[PDB]
Amino acid sequence: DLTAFREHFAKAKHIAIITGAGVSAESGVPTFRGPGGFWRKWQAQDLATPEAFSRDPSLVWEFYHYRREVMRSKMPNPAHLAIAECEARLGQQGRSVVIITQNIDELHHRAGSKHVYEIHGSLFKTRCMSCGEVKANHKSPICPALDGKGAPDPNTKEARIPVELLPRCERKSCNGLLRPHVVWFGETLDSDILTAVERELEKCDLCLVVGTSSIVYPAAMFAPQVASRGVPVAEFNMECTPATQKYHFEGPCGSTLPPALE
Amino acid sequence: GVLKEYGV
Ligand SMILES: [Zn+2]
Repeated sequence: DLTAFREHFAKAKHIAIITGAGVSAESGVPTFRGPGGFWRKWQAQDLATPEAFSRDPSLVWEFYHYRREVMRSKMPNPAHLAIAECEARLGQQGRSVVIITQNIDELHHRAGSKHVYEIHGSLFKTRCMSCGEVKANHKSPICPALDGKGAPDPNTKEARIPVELLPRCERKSCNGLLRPHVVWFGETLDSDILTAVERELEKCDLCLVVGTSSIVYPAAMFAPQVASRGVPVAEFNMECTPATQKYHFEGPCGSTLPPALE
Repeated sequence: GVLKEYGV
């Protein structure tokens, strides 16, 4: 019941919105997981690990160069926006809206969301292997050596770029090798971030889950902490609810969400 | 620290 939900919405003073790949998918962004998500011969799980980078940093960067560039043509969809405008509108009323996202495509920012927590990091940040510095970066290409590389055709030739010529740290005294500031498989989340998110979910009086499910990581870490306080939770995804069955609005976020937040 | 996707 939508009207029931809006009645909550009305009251809410601290709203938290958790977002999964459903929403980045709706903007036409590859997640490279499950059927027909390949990049050349591989899937994410193969390449998004520290072992792969250690072993073959050109190839991993080729992969991430691609993902960086495909973004130039993918725009935020209506869900992205509806949220961003929501935050803005409510901000002005002294209410609060915070986004917690597992996505790394920066689409929330491009839609104009401000209080965003990127818990898997971002494609457009680099961390230095040497000095550990995190710096924004949207350069295209990120470095010359990679220009027009990362083609996804299964029979593409490896670039096999010398590690010295991949993206390096600019502090000169440093010149460390950069990696994407993304959480890979087998890595821990940043605790500073998680402590924040915790604080935010402890304060929230309404929680949305969008393009993923409360039941699965990462929603699962938290929705429990909020639900157990008795706070309403509203899913917006395309997963199915069985006949006999807090709120759940089946359908593409692009469609379901903006009416909800109006 | 939390393994991502719970290590799975
Ligand atoms: Zn450095």
